[PDB]
Amino acid sequence: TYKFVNMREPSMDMKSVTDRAAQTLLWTELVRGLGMTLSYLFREPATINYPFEKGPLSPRFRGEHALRRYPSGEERCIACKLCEAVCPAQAITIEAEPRADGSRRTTRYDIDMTKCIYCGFCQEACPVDAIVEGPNFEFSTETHEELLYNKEKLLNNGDKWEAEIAANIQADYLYR
Amino acid sequence: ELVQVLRRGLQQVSGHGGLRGYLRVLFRANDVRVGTLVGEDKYGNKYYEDNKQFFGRHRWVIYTTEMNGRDTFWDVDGSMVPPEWHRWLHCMTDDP
Amino acid sequence: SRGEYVVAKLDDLVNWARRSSLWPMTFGLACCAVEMMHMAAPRYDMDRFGVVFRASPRQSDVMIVAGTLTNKMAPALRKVYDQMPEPRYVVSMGSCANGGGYYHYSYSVVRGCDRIVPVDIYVPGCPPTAEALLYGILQLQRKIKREKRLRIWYRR
Amino acid sequence: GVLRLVMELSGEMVRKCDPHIGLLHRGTEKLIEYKTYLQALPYFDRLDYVSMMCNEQAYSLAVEKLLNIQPPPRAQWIRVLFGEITRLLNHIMAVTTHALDIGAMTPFFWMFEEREKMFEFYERVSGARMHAAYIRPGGVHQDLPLGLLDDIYEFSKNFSFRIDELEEMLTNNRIWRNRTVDIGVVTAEDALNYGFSGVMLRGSGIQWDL
Amino acid sequence: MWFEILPGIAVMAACLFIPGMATAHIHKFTNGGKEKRVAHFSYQWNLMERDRRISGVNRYHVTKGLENID
Amino acid sequence: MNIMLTLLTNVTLASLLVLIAFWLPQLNAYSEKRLPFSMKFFLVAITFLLFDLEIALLLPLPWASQTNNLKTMLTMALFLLILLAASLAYEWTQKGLEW
Amino acid sequence: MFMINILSLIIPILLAVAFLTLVERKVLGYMQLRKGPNVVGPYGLLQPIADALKLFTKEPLRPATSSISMFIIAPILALSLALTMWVPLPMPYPLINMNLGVLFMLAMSSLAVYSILWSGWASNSKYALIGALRAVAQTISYEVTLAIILLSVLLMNGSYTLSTLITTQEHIWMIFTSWPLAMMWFISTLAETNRAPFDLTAGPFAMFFMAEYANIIMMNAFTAILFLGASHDPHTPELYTINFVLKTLALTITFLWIRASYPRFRYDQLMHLLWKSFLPLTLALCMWHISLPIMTASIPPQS
Ligand SMILES: CCCCCCCCCCCCCCCCC[C@@H](O)O[C@H](CO[C@H](O)CCCCCCCCCCCCCCC)COP(=O)(O)OCC[N+](C)(C)C
Ligand SMILES: CCCCCCCC/C=C\CCCCCCCC(=O)O[C@H](COC(=O)CCCCCCC/C=C/CCCCCCCC)COP(=O)(O)OCCN
Ligand code: SF4
Ligand code: SF4
Ligand code: SF4
Repeated sequence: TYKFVNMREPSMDMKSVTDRAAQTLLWTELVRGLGMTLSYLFREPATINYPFEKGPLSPRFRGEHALRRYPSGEERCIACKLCEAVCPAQAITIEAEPRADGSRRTTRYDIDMTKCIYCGFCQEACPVDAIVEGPNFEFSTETHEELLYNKEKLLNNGDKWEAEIAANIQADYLYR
Repeated sequence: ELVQVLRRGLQQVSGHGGLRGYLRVLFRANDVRVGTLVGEDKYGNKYYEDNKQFFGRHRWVIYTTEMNGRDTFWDVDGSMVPPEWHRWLHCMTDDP
Repeated sequence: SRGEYVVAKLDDLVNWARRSSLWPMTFGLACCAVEMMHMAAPRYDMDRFGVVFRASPRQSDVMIVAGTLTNKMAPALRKVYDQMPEPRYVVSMGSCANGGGYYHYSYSVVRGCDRIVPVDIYVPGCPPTAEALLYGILQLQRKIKREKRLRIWYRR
Repeated sequence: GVLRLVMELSGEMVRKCDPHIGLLHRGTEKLIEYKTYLQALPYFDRLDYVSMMCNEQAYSLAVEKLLNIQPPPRAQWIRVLFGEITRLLNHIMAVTTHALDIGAMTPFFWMFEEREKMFEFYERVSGARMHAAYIRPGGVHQDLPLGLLDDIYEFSKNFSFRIDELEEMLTNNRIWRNRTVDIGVVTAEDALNYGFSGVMLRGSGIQWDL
Repeated sequence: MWFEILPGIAVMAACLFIPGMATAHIHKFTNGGKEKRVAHFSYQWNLMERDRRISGVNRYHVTKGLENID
Repeated sequence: MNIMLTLLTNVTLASLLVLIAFWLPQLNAYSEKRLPFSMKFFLVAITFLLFDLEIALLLPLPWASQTNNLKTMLTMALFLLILLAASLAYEWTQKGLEW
Repeated sequence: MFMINILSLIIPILLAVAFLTLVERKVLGYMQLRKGPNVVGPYGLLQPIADALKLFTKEPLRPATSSISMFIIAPILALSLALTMWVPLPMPYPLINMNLGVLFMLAMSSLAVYSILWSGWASNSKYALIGALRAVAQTISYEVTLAIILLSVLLMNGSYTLSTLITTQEHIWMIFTSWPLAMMWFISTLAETNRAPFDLTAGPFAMFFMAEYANIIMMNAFTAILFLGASHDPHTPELYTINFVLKTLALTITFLWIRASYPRFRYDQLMHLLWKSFLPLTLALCMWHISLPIMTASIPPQS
């Protein structure tokens, strides 16, 4: 099934010709456009009052990264390097070794936020929910070097945002 | 008609604690709307809602004038909101 | 004394004037330009902050690099930056402009726009939301407010 | 976007027009060879940024064809629904920007509000507004939020009035017609032999739609 | 809403109020409370010069009535 | 005298404003680092000049309407406008208004 | 107290054109389902002051090879003409009462094109020179029909004095006697100031902007005086001032409305518009308005 968009033929009787001439000489459609713009002027704008008002988000939103830990206070990351293997941008660097108590923990965990494409593959490849992409998005920076996160920065991000991150995970983990 | 809207403007002036509060809110947030206070923050931020506004304008925060170490009567930013009020304010959840 | 008071107040006035009217010219290289046009959309309304839409290069205060800067394009961006009058600021938007991003290991991509021009604000994201770019613009405004030129001139 | 255009004119008329491209050549096809299929999926979001979901669907269909598998019916229905949403998004951007270049510039804002609403839909379904990476080569990444379909219906029941406002501002305007009528006329044979597709075919009367 | 455009417009109006009004008041102040005399066609100028000569204070706007007929 | 003073004040205000605009940002130290000849433009300029001359001829019309020779004045004014229309028609028909 | 009158005519005009930018921004924003500037100042009022201060503190890009003389001269001529064109306007009493006020207005408007010519020439760019040539051609083409329409309308007034336009329109507006000439005059004034849909084209830039906006406000005031005749009672001129200012504001807001409503023409399209639709009708209506007072025995008094 197909439709014709511009296959009309104007009527050539005197009344229609006079109507077209009146449109030409009196600019009727121009006043129609003016009137529509005028009507648009008299309605409420759609502008929100940032930063005092914020745009709507969802639990699935992917923002700044964070490293979580168990309720006992022990970090969830076990240096399985799955997030590093799946990272499309090669933005994750991990080095590990046995801890003093023999635990399998990382000694280096860097994320280059100028390489990251914020796809969320790392947080869906993680089997222990250690690395997540939090809901923070207002972390602009004045220098390049501060966008090169290391393990301390990501752990601090997790400790900073744990409440909201855990609430979002609780809200959205049944869809995963 | 006109009388009702001017009366509502007068109530908006009254509801911010007088002329001083009206001017303070107008020069601090460029908005003079009044809504039910939803929450108070341990850093001083106040969180209000108004469900009769359209989506995106139904929730807002008046920032505190003094955060950890800096005066914040003028220099405010969105990174000041604590994570729980950050969740409520961004409409990720319906519960303060 | 009054001598430093005068220059302090003049600094406050000049900084307020400069940051209260920022006229940006945007390099809409790639998909981050779409988020720029959404920050210019009715919901966020950059114009309401005094930040006009699509200023001319000869009358622009801030340059927004929103996209991937390729080797074929770097000279043009540097020329446009050099044509800009002073004081001039550069905002780097998105991973592609910040550090190359998804195309960092490429033969035809400049690994960050800061190899070509100095950058004042880095806006992270792929792409940053319109709210994120607005936050970056307001942070640049705060950075401009912090600066002090007549005072430096006076104590030198 | 970004473009260099070297053209020779004889007064007002355009005599020759040679476009130079490669200013946004990132070398995506060589980078894809170093990634797995899942790792190579997000590049297609960045290929045609105006309509991100459509690009991924094409790649997913190719990979599914090569894998000899098929997605479940619900995944296919979700993919078609979001493809039509992305077509709406693409068309709004294309028509408004074109009008903006001519100089109309009001429908740009009028319709970018709706574009923001569709970006909200994208974010709710995936967490990303533009580079969603929602459509995978086995289906989709995740099931929809419990309240998404009702909001999509609420949005789509008011869009016809927005299109009507756009048409009222543009369709019958004599300036718009004089700017657009009889410009870039292409014959059906030339359109077919030059490799055209989409509206560029259907505008010449060729009845074709994949 | 739309009435937020009214303030600036008001200011603009006030500015456009100043010139013409000012002229009027000045024309009242420099002409003894009357409109500035319009002198085209060189006959009105002759009348103004005659008034200036017969005023006794070299001001055309000082009108002399029947009280000066003696 | 009044008009000359007004023009002098206008020029002085513009000159002072331009001088301060050019010299306020000059006191602070900074980095401080063809042939085509389209004919249709000349033709439209010449057509404008000729129509301007005929407008100059048409200008005394408001005073021309009080002459007691109303028939002759009306005939001459209509003749001048008819000649203007004829010039426009000749330029139109001979492809003088094209691009 | 003549200098005080000159200053009270000049400074308020500059303030009005400074805040017309704010008015235009807010009007366009609200016609675009958004707002204008509302952050700087209580209602965005302090935006023009910030704009001016930022512009006057920004490094000026002298071409470093062009003619500095003309680079400085062009804004001087533009702004001087823009301020000069305001003096004959009766609101209701003109600052300078000219016998031929209309002709002086026309002469200043004709002078206004040397600024465009010199700026394009001193740009030291072939592309900018081409643009300046197109702008000058459009300007002269439309002032032709401006002058013809102006004389056709003034044939009903009896002289070139603008003060007599108030007496002519004591009972009825001039819009009713000739609305087609009024529509053509409005479009020609749009094309005169390079406003949409005819907008095909630091310090000195700001001064050029001030000249253009002053020209816009002046043209709208001239239209209001010429075609919308307010009533002037000699014992309270503030009523006429109020009415005239309101009409001028309405016309300027109509300019903003038209800019926000339509796309722009091509160069050849507006050239053809003028030379093939306005000029023939303008000539025909000039003949009609020459004939009409003689046919109906309604010749205006003054001679
Ligand atoms: C008459 C002669 C003219 C000659 C030239 C003079 C220039 C014109 C004079 C008028 C200047 C207008 C100044 C008004 C600025 C006040 C703005 C105020 O609100 O700023 C606040 C206060 O900040 C600063 O303290 C204000 C500094 C302004 C200048 C300080 C005093 C300078 C007076 C010196 C004048 C003498 C001039 C002599 C040489 C010309 C901070 O707001 P801001 O951060 O933006 O925005 C935050 C947005 N929020 C609130 C919504 C979240
Ligand atoms: C019985 C004796 C009567 C005496 C004679 C009276 C006859 C009156 C009847 C006819 C007169 C009507 C003429 C009025 C002007 C006509 C000009 C015209 O029609 O030109 C149009 C074009 O005009 C325009 O398009 C101009 C539009 C400019 C864009 C801005 C829109 C403006 C509308 C907003 C409102 C205008 C307000 C006007 C009045 C303001 C007063 C202050 C034709 O061009 P095209 O359609 O492209 O076709 C030509 C090729 N064949
Ligand atoms: S979000 Fe994607 S690109 Fe960023 S670190 Fe995780 S896997 Fe790598
Ligand atoms: S996938 Fe999780 S547990 Fe494995 S290395 Fe990454 S953060 Fe650690
Ligand atoms: S920064 Fe991210 S969103 Fe922007 S163009 Fe590059 S890949 Fe696309």
